[PDB]
Amino acid sequence: MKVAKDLVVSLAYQVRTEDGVLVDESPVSAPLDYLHGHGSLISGLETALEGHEVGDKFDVAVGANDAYGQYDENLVQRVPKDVFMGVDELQVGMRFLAETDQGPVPVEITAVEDDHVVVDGNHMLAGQNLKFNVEVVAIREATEEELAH
Amino acid sequence: MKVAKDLVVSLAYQVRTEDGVLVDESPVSAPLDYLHGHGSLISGLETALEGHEVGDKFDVAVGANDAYGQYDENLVQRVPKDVFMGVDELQVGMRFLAETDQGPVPVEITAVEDDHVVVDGNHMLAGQNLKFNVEVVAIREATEEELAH
Amino acid sequence: GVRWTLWDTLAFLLLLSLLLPSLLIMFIPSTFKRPVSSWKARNLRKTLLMASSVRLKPLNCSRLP
Amino acid sequence: GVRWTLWDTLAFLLLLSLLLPSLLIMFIPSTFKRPVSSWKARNLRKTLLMASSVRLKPLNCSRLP
Amino acid sequence: MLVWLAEHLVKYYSGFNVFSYLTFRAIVSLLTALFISLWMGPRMIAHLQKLSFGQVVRNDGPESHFSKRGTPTMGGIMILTAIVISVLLWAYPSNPYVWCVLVVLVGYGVIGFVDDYRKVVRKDTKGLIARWKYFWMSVIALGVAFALYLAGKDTPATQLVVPFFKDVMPQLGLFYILLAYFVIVGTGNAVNLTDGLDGLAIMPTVFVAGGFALVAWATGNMNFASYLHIPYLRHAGELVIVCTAIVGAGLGFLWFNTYPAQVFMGDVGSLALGGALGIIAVLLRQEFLLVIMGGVFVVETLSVILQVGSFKLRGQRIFRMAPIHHHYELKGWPEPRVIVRFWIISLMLVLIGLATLKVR
Amino acid sequence: MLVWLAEHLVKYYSGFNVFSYLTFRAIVSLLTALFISLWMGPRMIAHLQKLSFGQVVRNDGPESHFSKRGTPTMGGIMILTAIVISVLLWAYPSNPYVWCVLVVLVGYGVIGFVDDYRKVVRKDTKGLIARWKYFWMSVIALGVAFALYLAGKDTPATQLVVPFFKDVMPQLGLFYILLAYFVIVGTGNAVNLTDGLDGLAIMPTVFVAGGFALVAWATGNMNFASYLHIPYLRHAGELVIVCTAIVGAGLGFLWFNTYPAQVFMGDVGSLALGGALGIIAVLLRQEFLLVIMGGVFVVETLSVILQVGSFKLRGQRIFRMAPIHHHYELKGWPEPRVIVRFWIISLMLVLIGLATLKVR
Repeated sequence: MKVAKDLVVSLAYQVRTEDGVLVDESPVSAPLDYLHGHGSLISGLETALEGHEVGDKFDVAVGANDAYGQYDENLVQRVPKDVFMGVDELQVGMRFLAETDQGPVPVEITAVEDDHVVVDGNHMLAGQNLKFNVEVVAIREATEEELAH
Repeated sequence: MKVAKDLVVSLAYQVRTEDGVLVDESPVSAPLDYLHGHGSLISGLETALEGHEVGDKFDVAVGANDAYGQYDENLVQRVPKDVFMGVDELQVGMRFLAETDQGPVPVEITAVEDDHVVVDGNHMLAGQNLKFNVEVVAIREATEEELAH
Repeated sequence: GVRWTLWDTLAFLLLLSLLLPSLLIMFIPSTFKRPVSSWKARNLRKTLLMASSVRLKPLNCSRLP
Repeated sequence: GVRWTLWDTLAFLLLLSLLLPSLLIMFIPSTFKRPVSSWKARNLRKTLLMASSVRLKPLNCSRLP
Repeated sequence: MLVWLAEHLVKYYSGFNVFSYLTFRAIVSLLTALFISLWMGPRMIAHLQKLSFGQVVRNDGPESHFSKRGTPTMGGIMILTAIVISVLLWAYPSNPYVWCVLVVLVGYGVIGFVDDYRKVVRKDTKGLIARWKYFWMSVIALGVAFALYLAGKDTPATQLVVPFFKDVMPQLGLFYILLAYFVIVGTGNAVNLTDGLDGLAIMPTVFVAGGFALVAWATGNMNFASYLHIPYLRHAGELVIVCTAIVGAGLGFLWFNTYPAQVFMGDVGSLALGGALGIIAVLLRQEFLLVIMGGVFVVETLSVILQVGSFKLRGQRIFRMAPIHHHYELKGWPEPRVIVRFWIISLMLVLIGLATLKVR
Repeated sequence: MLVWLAEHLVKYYSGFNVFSYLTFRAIVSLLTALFISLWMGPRMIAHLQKLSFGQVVRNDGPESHFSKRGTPTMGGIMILTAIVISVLLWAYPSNPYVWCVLVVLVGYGVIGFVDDYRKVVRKDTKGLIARWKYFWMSVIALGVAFALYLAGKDTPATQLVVPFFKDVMPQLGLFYILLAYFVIVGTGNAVNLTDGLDGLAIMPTVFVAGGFALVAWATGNMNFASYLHIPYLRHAGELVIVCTAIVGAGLGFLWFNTYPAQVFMGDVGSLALGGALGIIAVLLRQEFLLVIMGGVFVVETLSVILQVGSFKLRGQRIFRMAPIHHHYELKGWPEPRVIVRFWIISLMLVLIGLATLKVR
């Protein structure tokens, strides 16, 4: 059995940046399930994983264009402190969730001011070059609830 | 010396409402200052103070329209609880400032609800006639900062 | 001459009375044209309507690749 | 039957070429029909401004005038 | 119906004669479309809100009023019903042209409804495969085009008009089917593509509808046809009523679809209006006139294809997105500003399109 | 002036003969007015900001991207001078009606200019003193009306039309002056009220100008005048040029005058356009058509009069505010929606008036 559209992929991956610093790793003992044919993940990983048999080990290079996209200066904006809650005092590095009409997007604080703060909404990997070492542990059909989500 | 435009008038006065209830008093030992010919003072009071000499004691009756605008049902209006800032829970009688294109505009709370609150902008004496017993303690030229403010 | 028939006078009077409101605005003091208190009410409306309850909530974690 | 003069086919091609974009959404990939990188950023920019539209602040003042 | 009923009732009462004249019929068609729209609204707004959000949500006083949240996306049903009712009431059933426009409009509205309904009742966007929409769009378009071709060939009814020149005019054979298909489907697509902003697409549709109404009035008379040197399609006379009804329905919808729109047009209304415009521009030998008058739609889709092709071939992006309206949205222009921008552009383009008929 | 130069250059090149045809002149005047307004806009707004406010400014959100702080209120110069230049270039200068319209427009524009200047630099609370403003308005209107009456004494130019009755058409004699006073000054002051909603005054103005262009085109021809049963004024042939120039100027100003306006029209533009519409309705025997077409203007003036009458007699309020559009604003309708709803109403009334004149 091979990867195909509307099939859940149990992924155990090791990803590294071009610099050579680890960001995350999914062990083979607990692969992270993901959908296919939707594009919600990194485009490079989604495209490379296409047509790969179960248990295959491969390495693929992922670029910024292939990633979610380039860095855009419009996603970093200063915004008052009144536009946060859930924190006794707005701290540096906290992450927030803009409930955009399109959908949920992240908003992370880069710096803190007296009555204001500096935040950035861009993804962590945006504008970065990455290398993915991946292994397809198992393959199964996506459920109706998973497809809806 | 008499009251004139661009001059600061230190005001010591005792004011009673239409019903005849004292609102408060301005002692002669600490008169309150106000510009002349700029509209900051009440229209009726500002007109009455025109040309009066220092220490003159007089009583002037100002109608509801002359003192302020008649009670407005448009000014009183609703607003959700979420909009507010700086107050954890709204009680009747609270005062807030809404910053607007036209300029600052005070408001006051008159009723509250579990997830709703009605906001009133009408002054306490907007719809009531006022009688002013005013004495001009002293007169002086307005400063540049006072004129700017 | 001068408009003769009752229809003529009725039509002229109707048109004048329909143009009448736009020319009696001449005698309205500016205070009654736009009361200051109601203008403050409209400013309050603009600010309050601009107010939106959407207010950033904290995030559990960022999205994964 | 078929067109004869050069200007006839020229005009028909000009008409078709102008309507070809209107019908090239036929074969446009879904991944590229609606961009993602900026679109997310765009709605996020609007939502960001909509969150910071206005704030209502308390007051502590005294009697008039 | 009313036209036939009035014709039968003339002898009972002579006042029914007034309903026969074209100008009055067009005027009451516009008024009836507007009345139907303003009568469905806001009652239709609450009924449809319960469907999409499961409850009729309110503005809750001075709460957020300029967001996509809280607004249904089934507004085009009002347009469909208004156009159908006005046409059936104030147009002669006998003419096949009105029936062609009506069937195209109803079919395209149905294809948009089968998409929007699954969009709402299902969380994920792939509820309806685009291929279904796409195929049935093509099928109805081809059927109508083939029927029109067979209705007349070697006759002015199948002669495309060059917009500026008049001597250059071909007689079309089977290629007429391809032209009609292209015009109808492209117009439907572009009107669907233009509904990204609530008030962006409806007003240009109204302007093109008015232009086509005037052209059909010119097209439906031998004297005017020979004055403007445009083919005299006798059945085209009743298309004035359909165009006026479209104008009225568009005005009535934009009464509710203005920023911040109480309801979005959705696929139904956009596709139906685009199909109506395409079939009108096919029945009237005015395809180039649709290109000129409806220049906003053509430019929007041209920008879309240009952006996607630029991404496909090179790394540079000519625009910030595929559509122009968003591109200017980030240039500094807010939504209602750009909506009026496109409205002014469409007014100028439709006036130029009406002018170009006289240079023939 | 270019048409005179077209008569001069036709002898050397037959191509220039195309500049004589009415349709080409109208369309080119519209396009030139739009293009000159577009050219001037970005420079005029920046220059006005320097006059009105600090030399360096830039839009920021939400305090100026979606709000209207720091926006100049003297942008009507654009409309005034665009109309003037387009008319004086593409309209016959030997026709006295064009001169009449231009002089009324210029007088009302200068009155608005001095009022706006008094408000923006001297910051006077009363601005231009009402007595001087109204005295100059009245002298201009009465002199123009007296000149027109002297020109049209015992001549169909002094007759009154009725929307639905043809046989009733009296000769007003001296009452022509009174009617001209009422329509010119009333519409000049009614367009003043309409300015307060970010382009609510540029339309109806544009649609009304288009309707007046059509009426003048019909009025200026013997055949069309006899068919529509209108008094025949030969000089109406150039009034259409001024109407298209007004359409062009209004659309050019709406280029920059949409929510959020880059510049408020102010009195310099509002008074100019109102006086132009009133004068056009005077030279054309179309006062009733102005009343019907300009329903927003008359409705706002009636609303202010009715609100002060309520304040006097009852003490209650019939509408929350004097301008009825502001009353809707208080109800909860946002400005981008009220403005477009009133645009819908204005267009509907324009079509209704055109049909009424069609039937009489």
